[PDB]
Amino acid sequence: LRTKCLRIINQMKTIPSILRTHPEVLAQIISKSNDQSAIVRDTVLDLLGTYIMAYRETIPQIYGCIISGISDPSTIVRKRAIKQLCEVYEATEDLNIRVDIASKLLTRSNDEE
Amino acid sequence: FQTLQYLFRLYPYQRDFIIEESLTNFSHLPTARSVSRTYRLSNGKSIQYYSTLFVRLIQSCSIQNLFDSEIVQSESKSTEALHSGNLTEHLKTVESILSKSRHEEYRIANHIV
Amino acid sequence: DAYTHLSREERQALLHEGPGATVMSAYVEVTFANADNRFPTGKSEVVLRRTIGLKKDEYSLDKKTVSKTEVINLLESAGFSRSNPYYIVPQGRVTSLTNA
DNA sequence: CAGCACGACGTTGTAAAACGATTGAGACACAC
DNA sequence: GTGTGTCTCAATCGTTTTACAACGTCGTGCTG
Repeated sequence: LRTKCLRIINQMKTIPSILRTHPEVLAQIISKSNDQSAIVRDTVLDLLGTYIMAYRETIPQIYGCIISGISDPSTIVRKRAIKQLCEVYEATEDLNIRVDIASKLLTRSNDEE
Repeated sequence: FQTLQYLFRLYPYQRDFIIEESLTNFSHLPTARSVSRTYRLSNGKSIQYYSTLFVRLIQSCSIQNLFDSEIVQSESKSTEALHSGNLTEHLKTVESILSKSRHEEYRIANHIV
Repeated sequence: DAYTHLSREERQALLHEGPGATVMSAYVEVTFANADNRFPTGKSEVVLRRTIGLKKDEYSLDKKTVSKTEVINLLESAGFSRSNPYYIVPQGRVTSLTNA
C-alpha cells in the first residue's frame, strides 16, 4: 500500500502546490530516500524532479537527496536520477553547484551495467 | 433502452426485476478497447453505448411531475415576515416526494455498484 | 548443457582478467547456414548468442532475447543432444565411450 | 576362516538458479 | 496536421524446485 500511494501521487495532483501547504509531507518523502525497495526510490526521484520544475527556489536544500541516488545498486534509480540532473543543470545558475553535477557524472563513466 | 426507461418509470411493481438482468448481460461485453469504443458524444468523446443504460434508469428514477397542486396558493408578497396564505408545511411536503426520489436512487445505485 | 550449476566465482572464472580495464560482460555468437534441419525454415541464416555479465545471462535468437527454455526446445527439435554430446570430445577425454 | 581395507552406492539436508506476476515506456493508429 | 488512444517491448520481487555435497551401508578383494 505504501508503494501504491507514492506511485499514485507521482501523477495524481499534477500540481506540487499541495506541497506549498504541506512541507512536512514533503519532509515525509525526503526520509524515504533510502528505502530498501528499489521501486519506491525512483518515485521519490520523479516527485522531487517535478517539485523543482515549478517551485524552483529550493535548488540547494533539495539537491542533496538527488545525487545520493546516483551511487545506488539498482539501474532504474541511476538511469532516472541522471535525467533529472540534466534539467537541474540548465535552470540553476550557481557555477559552484554545476561543478558538482560534473564530478558525479564523470565518476560514473564506467559501471557494471 | 427507451422502452426499458418508460417501463421503469411507469410500472414500479417489477421495477427491480429488469435491473435483476440488466447487469447480468453486462458480463458478455467486448473485452478490448478497439471494440468497446462506440458512438461519440457531443463534447468530443467516444464511449460504450451499453453504459448509457445504467444512467438512463436513474435518469428516470421516478422524478416527481406533480410540481404544482400541493399548496392552497402560490407565493405571497412578504415571505420575510410570514408565509401568508401558502403553507410552509405544504411546501415541506416536497421532501416526502424527494424521499421517494433520494432514498430510492441510492437504493437502486447500491444494487448495482 | 554445461556451465549450468555455476556460482559467483564460476560466472567470474570465465571472463578475462587483465591490465587493460576491468571487463564486465562477454558474449559469443555463432552463425548457422541451415537449410531445413532447424525447424524455423523461414530464416535461412539462423544466429544464436549468449551474453554473460557478472550478474546476468541471457540466451537469444536473432536479436530476440528469449529465455532459456525456448532455445533448449529449439535445439531439442533439431538433431542435437542436450547432455554430454558424443560428437564433442574435450581435451584428452577421448577414452570415454570405450570404458564406461 | 576370518578379519581388514576400500571403494562404489543410496539417503538427506541444503543454497542457488530459475520461475511468473507486476510495473512503465516507444511505435501503429486515427478523425476531426 | 495534430493531438488520440491503443497495441507491443523491458526491469524487479516473492516462490520453487532442483542440483549438490556430505554421511552411513554394503560387498568384493585379499592376507594372515
